[PDB]
Amino acid sequence: CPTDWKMFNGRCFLFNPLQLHWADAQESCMKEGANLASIHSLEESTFVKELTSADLIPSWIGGTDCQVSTRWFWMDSTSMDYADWCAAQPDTTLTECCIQMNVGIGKCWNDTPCTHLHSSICAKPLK
Ligand SMILES: [Ca+2]
Repeated sequence: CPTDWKMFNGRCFLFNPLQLHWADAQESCMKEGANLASIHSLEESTFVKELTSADLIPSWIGGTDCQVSTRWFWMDSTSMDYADWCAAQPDTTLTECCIQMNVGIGKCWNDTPCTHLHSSICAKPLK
C-alpha cells in the first residue's frame, strides 16, 4: 500500500481526520483514487475501527440510501452484505441518508444528515 495507507484483505485504508461533510469527504478520497470505505464483515469493521484511535472517532463511510429510501449503496459499487446498525437504526429518512460509523457508546452505524462534519475512512484496492 502507498505510504500512510494500511492494508487489509486486498484493500488499502486511510483515516482522514479532517472534519468534512459527506460529499467533501468523498471528494477528498477521490483525489487519491479512493472512495469512502465500504465494510463487508466484522473483521473489516474491527480493522477500520483500529484506524480511528483509542477514542474510536465517529467517521463517515461510503454508504447511503439517499436516492430511494431503504435502498443502500456503497460508493465503490460493492454489495451491501453487512451492517453494524445501532439500536433503532437506520431511520431510512432521506434527510439523514449517509452512513456514519463509531457512533454513540455502542460505536455502531447511524444514518445521519450528510451535511454534518466528520472525519472519514477512505479505501481503494491494493495495486
Ligand atoms: Ca439515523
